[PDB]
Amino acid sequence: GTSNRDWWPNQLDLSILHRHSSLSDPMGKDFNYAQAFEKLDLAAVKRDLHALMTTSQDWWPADFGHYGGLFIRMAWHSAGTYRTADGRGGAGEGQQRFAPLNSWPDNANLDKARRLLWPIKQKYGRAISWADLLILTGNVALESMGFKTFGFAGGRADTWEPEDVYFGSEKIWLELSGGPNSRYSGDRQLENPLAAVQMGLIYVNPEGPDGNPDPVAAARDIRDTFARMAMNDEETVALIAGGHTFGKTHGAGPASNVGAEPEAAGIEAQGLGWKSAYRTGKGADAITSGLEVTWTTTPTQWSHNFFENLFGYEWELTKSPAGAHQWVAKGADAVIPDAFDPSKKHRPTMLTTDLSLRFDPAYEKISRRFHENPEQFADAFARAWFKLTHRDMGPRARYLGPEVPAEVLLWQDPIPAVDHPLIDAADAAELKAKVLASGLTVSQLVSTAWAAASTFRGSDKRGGANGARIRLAPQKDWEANQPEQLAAVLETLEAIRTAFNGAQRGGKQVSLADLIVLAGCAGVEQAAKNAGHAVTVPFAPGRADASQEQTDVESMAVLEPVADGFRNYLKGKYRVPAEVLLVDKAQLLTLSAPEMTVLLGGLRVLGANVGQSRHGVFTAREQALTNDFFVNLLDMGTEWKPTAADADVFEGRDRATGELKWTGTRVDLVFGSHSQLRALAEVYGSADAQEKFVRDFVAVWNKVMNLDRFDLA
Amino acid sequence: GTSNRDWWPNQLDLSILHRHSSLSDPMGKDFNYAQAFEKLDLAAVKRDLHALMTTSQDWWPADFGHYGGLFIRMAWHSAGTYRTADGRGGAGEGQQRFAPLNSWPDNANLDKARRLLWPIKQKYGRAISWADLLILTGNVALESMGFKTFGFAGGRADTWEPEDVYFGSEKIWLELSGGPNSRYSGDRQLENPLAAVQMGLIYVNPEGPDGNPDPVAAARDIRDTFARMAMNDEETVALIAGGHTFGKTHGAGPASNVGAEPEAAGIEAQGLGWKSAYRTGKGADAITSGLEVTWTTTPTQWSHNFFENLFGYEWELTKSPAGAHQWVAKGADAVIPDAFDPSKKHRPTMLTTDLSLRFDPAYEKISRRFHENPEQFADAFARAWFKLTHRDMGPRARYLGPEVPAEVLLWQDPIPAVDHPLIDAADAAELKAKVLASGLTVSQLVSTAWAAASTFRGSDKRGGANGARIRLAPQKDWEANQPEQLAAVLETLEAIRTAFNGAQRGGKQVSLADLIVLAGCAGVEQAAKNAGHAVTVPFAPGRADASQEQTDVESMAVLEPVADGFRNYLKGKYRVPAEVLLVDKAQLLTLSAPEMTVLLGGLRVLGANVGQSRHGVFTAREQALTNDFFVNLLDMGTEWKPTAADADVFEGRDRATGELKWTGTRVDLVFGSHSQLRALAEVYGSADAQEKFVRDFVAVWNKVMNLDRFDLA
Ligand code: HEM
Ligand code: HEM
Ligand SMILES: NNC(=O)c1ccncc1
Ligand SMILES: NNC(=O)c1ccncc1
Ligand SMILES: [Cl-]
Ligand SMILES: [Cl-]
Ligand code: NA
Ligand code: NA
Repeated sequence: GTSNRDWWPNQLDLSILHRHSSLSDPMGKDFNYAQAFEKLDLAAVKRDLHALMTTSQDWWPADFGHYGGLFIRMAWHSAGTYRTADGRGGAGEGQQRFAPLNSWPDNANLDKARRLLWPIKQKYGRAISWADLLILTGNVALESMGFKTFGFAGGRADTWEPEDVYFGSEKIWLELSGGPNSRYSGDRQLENPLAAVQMGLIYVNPEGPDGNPDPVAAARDIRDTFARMAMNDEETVALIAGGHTFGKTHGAGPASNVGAEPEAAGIEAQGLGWKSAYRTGKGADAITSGLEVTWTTTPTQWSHNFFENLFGYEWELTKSPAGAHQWVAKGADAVIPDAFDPSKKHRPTMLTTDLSLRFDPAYEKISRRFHENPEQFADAFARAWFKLTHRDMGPRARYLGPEVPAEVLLWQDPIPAVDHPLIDAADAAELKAKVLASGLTVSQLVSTAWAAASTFRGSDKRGGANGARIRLAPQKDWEANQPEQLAAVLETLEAIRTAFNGAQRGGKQVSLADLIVLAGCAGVEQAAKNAGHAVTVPFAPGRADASQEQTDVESMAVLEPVADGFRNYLKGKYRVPAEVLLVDKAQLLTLSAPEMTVLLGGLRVLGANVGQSRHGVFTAREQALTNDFFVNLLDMGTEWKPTAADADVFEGRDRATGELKWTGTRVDLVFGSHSQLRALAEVYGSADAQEKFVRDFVAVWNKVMNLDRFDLA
Repeated sequence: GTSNRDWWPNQLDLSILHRHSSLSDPMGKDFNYAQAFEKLDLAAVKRDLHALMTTSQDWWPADFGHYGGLFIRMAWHSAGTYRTADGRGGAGEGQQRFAPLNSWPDNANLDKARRLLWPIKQKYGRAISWADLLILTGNVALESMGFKTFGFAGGRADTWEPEDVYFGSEKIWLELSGGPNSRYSGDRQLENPLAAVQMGLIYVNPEGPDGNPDPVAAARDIRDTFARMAMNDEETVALIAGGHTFGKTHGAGPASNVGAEPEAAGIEAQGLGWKSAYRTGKGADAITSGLEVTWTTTPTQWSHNFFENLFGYEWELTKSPAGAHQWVAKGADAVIPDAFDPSKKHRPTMLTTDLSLRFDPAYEKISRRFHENPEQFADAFARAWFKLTHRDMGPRARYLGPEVPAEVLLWQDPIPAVDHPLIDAADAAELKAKVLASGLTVSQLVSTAWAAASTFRGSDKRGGANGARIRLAPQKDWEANQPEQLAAVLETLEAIRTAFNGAQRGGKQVSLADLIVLAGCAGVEQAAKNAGHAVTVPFAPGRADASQEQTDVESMAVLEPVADGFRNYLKGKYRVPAEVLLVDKAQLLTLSAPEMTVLLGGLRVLGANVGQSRHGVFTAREQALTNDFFVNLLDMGTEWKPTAADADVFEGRDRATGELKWTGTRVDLVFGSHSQLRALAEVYGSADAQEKFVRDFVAVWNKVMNLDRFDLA
């Protein structure tokens, strides 16, 4: 059956904005996962999970009698899809149970691990999500095997369909670099936003870069990919050595014995895959990665044996029974237990990427420290594991249940608690009047609040106006934020703030974070008034101001907008067309297509463009909130053509006279081109739509202003 | 960007069940189109449209100074995608303005026609849909040129995204038959559910079958395709001759002058396409089909000159300036006006498919009658035009506005007016008790009501339990309806009805259509009781009983279920997997994936399977409403394998012992295989879900029972 995607493969795809509708969700519209989880007996779940660890099922027998290693890998993979570039991936949506992740080569036999968990899921039902359960199971596996974890938070609501996530353009699983859809260019530069070296891997190739078993070169790919997943050198060494303290790999026979991945398997396989024709196809005979490495002398107990082995032997390159490159310890005795046969033992073995931890000079120093100081290793691993598994959960207000760590961590972008009375409706009116009397313009107020609030992305729930981090490094210096204009607005607002706070009694004060947002609302109210509409914009106080020292400048760098179609901004020239980047941004902001449409048309006429560009400013009454953008965009009296100078900029000329009327960008004109977008523009460009436009614009403005307000949830 | 669709191109696609979410709709949740339309000044819209007919725009100059012909083609194409096999296509959702239809070859330059309508759309806004406006514009064109139409109904609400519609498997536009994805097999048998001869055509090729200019052969394709669009010979001749009384075709130069269709054009084209490099690219120079035919001496006035020409000349095969086969009148005077030059005239011309109306024997007799009696021609065309343009609108209760024809037409599947008091809640409870006391079983009651209600399809809003047509030919003898069991149930219900109606005073009575639905509700309530749960199933009275004489038996044939996964029924062996046919049925029933999942699991345990098959009956308490289907489906203690006898039937055996527990079909086991469906099954198979299951089942049951109840809208 030929589809629109087949006919017009490069056309813009809006269906990513209409994922996660109430249609696909089996839970009622009023279902609140947090409330369900708060009533969960978490301690009872943990007991059940502890019992599961050593209750082997014959259809996938437990290595060494203990599933712990398998479940730690499961949880690590759930979390390890995360990318700092867009915040997409991670454990926070339980997407491991959907395509494509349920069927990635690197997730082979984690279908078994998830199926082991079904009885527990079934028992507790809606009170624990799959997303929470995968991580909790990893925690309990660690605990069972003698490692005390740093904490756990619930609150990852299940999702009910696959995410639309760009994982790369290769058409072959595991394709090596330099092919027709290569994710590498230049001096092994990995394309943004990707964080894995090959399609279907979590981070790197365990044999080495493109399969070449050079631990030094592997270490470069590790560093790069783990950095792109928010981990530094210390964290990376702690995690890899920590993980590989447990369990084993599986490569008992050739990989050609392994059949279809879950999404390709027969209906009778009931959601499982990689069925193996090698011997019993499981347990002693299992084939997962194709490697056959067991790292420690006690694979089901926390130990200090990973680094004893790493440093205590010299390593010889060898092959697994499936033909994969791996390393074996020169001259060693057979001291590593077999997973199934008590009369067999093995020599110590390592992956190429384990050897990275010794033969990369920077990792070597960390590895030695952790070798000599195992309590530092233990602490670093506990902290990194918590971080890995909670990275995408958002503000601490979202963390549920009785094991949430009290320690506030820098990577959480923390926001101070509010310790004083908030401003009320009268105070808000008074502050808005002051803001409008200062001389700040509609354009300045709307631009500044948009800049502050629109850093939020729902993928990892980072960013937003809470914290007033727009006044700090690096946000205050971002080109899109118009640093010089921004400094002047913040100075005026700081003065208004100081004078209001000065005049209060009791504890009462207003944060700059709130006043930024409030002042934007005032700008919108004023724009509406300029257009003859009497409008109040909703405002919710309670934001607090974070310090510079509470704001990791390096980690904040990934939130910088290099494309923001809502401000007609593009920082450079990219391969992806700007209207694809607009829809991507709308998705991160949680906007539907109608919300995207209304927001953009409003912001254009309010003066939110970077540099006060005229592109898409299709009105003769700028800073008045009207539907002019739509009425003028859709006017057939104007003809559009790309410019000689720049084929990404378009001139709109009167059809009859040739006179230039407007200019616009791809982002502006797509609303008059794309057949679904133009249908939405038509609604808002109709003669009956002025009040609808205004009211819908106010609603989406407010929604953006509140995106990070999990304190009000 | 590689997607799930690319990795697993044969997996089941559920997103068709989640179109038309509130997310993609720009209108508020309370928007009621009917209410907006009922306040439209229709007469003022018509005056505006009348003026538009003769107000030429220089970007697409009007042929002969009148756009009427263009708009009649536009409306005919809006309606002419319709297929009786599934009720998909037609004008009723305004889908011409979205992909792929906005860009089909046969819809070339109707982008111009829709753009001409923007000013009027913009003026009246939400009070007239695009879907209504396309048809109304066709009507006003006809009216303006002297043709009295039969009527017009409003009520087609706009839609906001493209439908998912199978239009064929060819990967090349207009591909001639016999390709690798040929829609023809055997002796030119067109595959169901298609109703056109080539990909991107409305019905047939105007040059002749696969381009071969033989009017006799062409007539075979005309008859076939028009029959698949619900039109008999008389209707077909009336429509084609009627339409081709007006306007002209466009083929002024070679077709290689024509550029990209709208979905492939540059952003600057602002939603238009087929930009032509031939001379001015428009007006006298236009290229649309590549044919250059003008049928009558008065293309802007209703006449009987199509038939005067068709019969009054002999016809010679010739070529247009674009190279297309067409016909010219031998030895004729130049009597046909030119569209732009008043000093030029032309000989009469015809399409191959116009000559079909003379050289097919059966068409010839109709065409002669219409030639000799143009008043019969006018009436037949008006009736056929109404039918064409309203075929997919559903029950007459949906028809809005002041021009709805009073005459009731057989093709409308009419339902008699109710002229008496309805039963109340006490009466309903009394009837449910009587039904349960008769000895009719849960299985019988549920199966009968399902059979009655589940003929509804939202594609053309035909079918449903209103009418009690299940008691008439042909429904009463459809194999899926279990004719012998059905007859016994209907007899018992008719006796209950007669006794209830006999005992009433004051005109109150219950229709059999209502009692069938009510009896099913009693079944579901009793099943719940059997499971230990007291529930009330909602029930709305007001259905009426249609007669055999009010039921077109041939037209009812397309509503026969040949696949109904909800009753585990497949009438034969098909190329399309049964789970794909399930999802197709769910879509026609307007179900989401969760609704589909709940409905199916309940029906299996209530005994709704045709022939009392045990397939998928995963319970030991049949005729109790429980979630046993899900709990048992998802039990990892059961292993599934296809049978030796039949690869589409599966045995579930205990994993440990090999004991046979269950059997199932692909439709049953897909819920344990497909990763999105299994996630939904999990929810309903959890230990906290019995009350949720019952409540959601009751809700979707009620929704199905009410699908055709536009009398309650
Ligand atoms: C350079 C990064 C890494 C590479 C290349 C890597 C590679 C692998 C491979 C190939 C396997 C064998 C899969 C199989 O055949 O069953 C494995 C197993 C495992 N990895 Fe890693 N890993 C990495 C990082 C991590 C991290 C960060 C953790 C956890 C903190 C972790 C924990 C595990 C565990 C527990 C197992 C054993 C699974 C079992 O016992 O069944 N790994 N790893
Ligand atoms: C066998 C069925 C039919 C065939 C093959 C057919 C074919 C065509 C073609 C090839 C054109 C020229 C397109 C262009 O170059 O602009 C055309 C024009 C037209 N057709 Fe048909 N047609 C059919 C049925 C109908 C029906 C059922 C109607 C209306 C009741 C209709 C009304 C028209 C009108 C009004 C035009 C003139 C468009 C203009 O003036 O711009 N046709 N037809
Ligand atoms: N790919 N997933 C996202 O981009 C996303 C998910 C949830 N809220 C916002 C964005
Ligand atoms: N293609 N679209 C349909 O089949 C349909 C549309 C609306 N309700 C039910 C079915
Ligand atoms: Cl994601
Ligand atoms: Cl459709
Ligand atoms: Na994420
Ligand atoms: Na339809």
